[PDB]
Amino acid sequence: VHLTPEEKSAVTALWGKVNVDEVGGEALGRLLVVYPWTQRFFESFGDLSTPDAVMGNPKVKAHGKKVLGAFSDGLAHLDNLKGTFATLSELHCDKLHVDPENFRLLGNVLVCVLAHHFGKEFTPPVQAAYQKVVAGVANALAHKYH
Amino acid sequence: VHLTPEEKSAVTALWGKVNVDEVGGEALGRLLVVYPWTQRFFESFGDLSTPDAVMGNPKVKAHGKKVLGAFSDGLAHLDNLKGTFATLSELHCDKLHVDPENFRLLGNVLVCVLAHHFGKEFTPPVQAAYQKVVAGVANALAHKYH
Amino acid sequence: MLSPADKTNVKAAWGKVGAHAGEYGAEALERMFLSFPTTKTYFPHFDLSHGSAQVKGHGKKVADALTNAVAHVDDMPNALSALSDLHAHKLAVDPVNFKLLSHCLLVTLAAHLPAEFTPAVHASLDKFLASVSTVLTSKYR
Amino acid sequence: MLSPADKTNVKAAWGKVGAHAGEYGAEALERMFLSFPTTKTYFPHFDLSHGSAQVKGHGKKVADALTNAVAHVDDMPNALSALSDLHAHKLAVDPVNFKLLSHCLLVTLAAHLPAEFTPAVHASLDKFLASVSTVLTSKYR
Ligand code: HEM
Ligand code: HEM
Ligand code: HEM
Ligand code: HEM
Repeated sequence: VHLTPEEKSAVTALWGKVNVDEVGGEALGRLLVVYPWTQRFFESFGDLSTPDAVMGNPKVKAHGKKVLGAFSDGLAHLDNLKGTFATLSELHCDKLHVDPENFRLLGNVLVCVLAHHFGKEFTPPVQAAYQKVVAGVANALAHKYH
Repeated sequence: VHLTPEEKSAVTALWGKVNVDEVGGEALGRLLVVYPWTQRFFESFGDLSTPDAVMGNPKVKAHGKKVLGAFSDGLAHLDNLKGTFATLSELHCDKLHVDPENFRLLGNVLVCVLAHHFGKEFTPPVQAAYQKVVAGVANALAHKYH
Repeated sequence: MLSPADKTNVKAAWGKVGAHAGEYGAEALERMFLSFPTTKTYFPHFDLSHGSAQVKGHGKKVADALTNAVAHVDDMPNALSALSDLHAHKLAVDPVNFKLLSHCLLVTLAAHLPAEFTPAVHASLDKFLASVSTVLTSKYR
Repeated sequence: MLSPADKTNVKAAWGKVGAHAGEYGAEALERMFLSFPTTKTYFPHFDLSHGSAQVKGHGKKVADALTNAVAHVDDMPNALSALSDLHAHKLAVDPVNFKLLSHCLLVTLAAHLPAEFTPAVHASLDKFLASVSTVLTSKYR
């Protein structure tokens, strides 16, 4: 991921203010509400029939935390995203059978969540850096598909 | 790009039978007919009002030959598409203002033309190899955009 | 929107496909799985080897739905309502994948129908497949 | 297709935008140009520096078009007819770019409307912008 040092500092500075558990739940939740067919990856999670059922679903919230925890961990390894996410890539392909286009959708929803939380502070330049990061993570997660 | 030796030789073998003049003219012409808005890039070429006019346009034919000649030279540099197409990338971005998404469209049209010409010989494994090549060329031509 | 000329173009092309529709559907799928491996995530329950019977069977069903759409080209949303429902509520196919299969169907047609695959017919067929794709994702949300 | 709920959600959120519409339009463009540089190829004649008058001017025109679509939510194809002709016949904007702008508009609205940008509103807005993009792209071929 070609990130300027000023981009890398922008990403890290902001990420330091993020409550990963909360943001993880919001991002996954909004994915399932905005793009409802993605609910077909989570049929064991119970009630996802209305926006409040999704956003407040304890299994959705817990899974969001797991997802974003792995994301943060990627942020500490920006120079080797492919390596950091190899085993997760394999898992998402061979076991879960998740179309990688969904990683791009989640990335974009995460960006909206960041904007929503930080308001003005999520400036156009900051967003641009986060766009490179989310595309880099999606690409890394898709890399072991075969 | 990540091209397998049997893939590398499959591409190379087919390409040795390609009439670049005819294929180049057919590929660019089809682009202009199937995706009519791309004609905006070629206002000075003349009459492009009907498919027949497009396909018979000498300027369309000459430019298709030029495009595929560059493409052809790229196939001899598969290990370094980025360096081979650098100046062409800068030119497409800074002087021509061409959205790189068009490189992807031309690529797929190209694959259709190869299929049209070679029929049976254009097997699914040969196609797969050419899809990797066309995406690599596209990505290389988009690389110096800023 | 499909013009009268597109409708004619598609009916003619599809007419020549004739009894090979099923074979061409299967071929297009094979081409798609090989060229675009991510599409395989939607068929974890299929044997995807060359010549497997599931791909043959699925190819026929896809082809038959297309035949149905060509016959009801002026009324596709209604003719494909059931398939539209199915894709929206039972499957989770990301819209981009329809473009991939559409491209592979065109490639399959170009390979088999060289005289009929003129630039005008290519344009019409691409428009037609884009319309079908639109209908199949119309109930997603 | 927009549902009655979608329409309500969009009128409400856009209602709150009010007389900030032009400002948000211009921000959406700046966000787009910086995050997705290939979108700049359509504006070689603009000064794209931060705070540019051409940017501000264009942002207002985009915003006014969206405002008009919300005002005519039950008749969008007709309300946006002139714009649909323009994009199809004078410009060569590849359809993917509409997705990029739409995303950037959502980011901008999220950045400015914390209380109104609920999950259901986010969903209705995305559907709305997708519908607008469809109309603007409908006469391409
Ligand atoms: C930023 C991208 C993502 C990351 C970093 C991520 C990470 C993870 C992790 C760490 C797990 C737990 C692994 C395990 O159970 O051993 C997981 C599970 C899972 N993920 Fe992903 N994920 C991402 C995106 C997505 C997307 C977009 C979807 C589908 C829309 C998805 C579907 C799933 C499913 C179905 C599971 C298993 C859930 C279960 O326990 O039943 N993931 N993911
Ligand atoms: C395989 C992908 C492509 C390759 C390898 C390629 C290559 C070339 C080359 C070698 C030239 C000549 C440059 C010169 O005169 O110095 C050129 C010119 C040009 N290309 Fe591309 N090109 C590709 C795709 C496209 C696409 C898809 C478009 C737009 C739809 C496009 C638009 C142009 C235009 C407008 C010119 C200038 C033509 C003129 O002089 O009037 N190219 N291209
Ligand atoms: C040209 C567009 C397409 C058409 C006309 C089409 C049509 C059909 C038909 C007729 C069926 C069988 C339904 C039944 O047996 O009742 C089906 C099922 C299915 N489709 Fe679509 N399809 C299209 C594109 C795609 C795309 C692009 C994918 C994803 C890559 C896809 C994934 C599936 C899957 C996974 C099934 C279920 C197969 C099974 O479980 O047996 N389809 N489709
Ligand atoms: C939400 C979707 C969009 C809407 C509502 C919209 C609306 C408009 C409007 C109102 C105009 C002014 C026409 C006039 O002056 O009468 C315009 C022009 C223009 N738009 Fe679109 N636009 C949209 C998306 C896009 C996108 C995605 C692109 C490409 C990235 C684009 C590129 C242009 C260009 C290059 C012009 C001409 C600008 C000039 O020369 O002054 N638009 N658009």
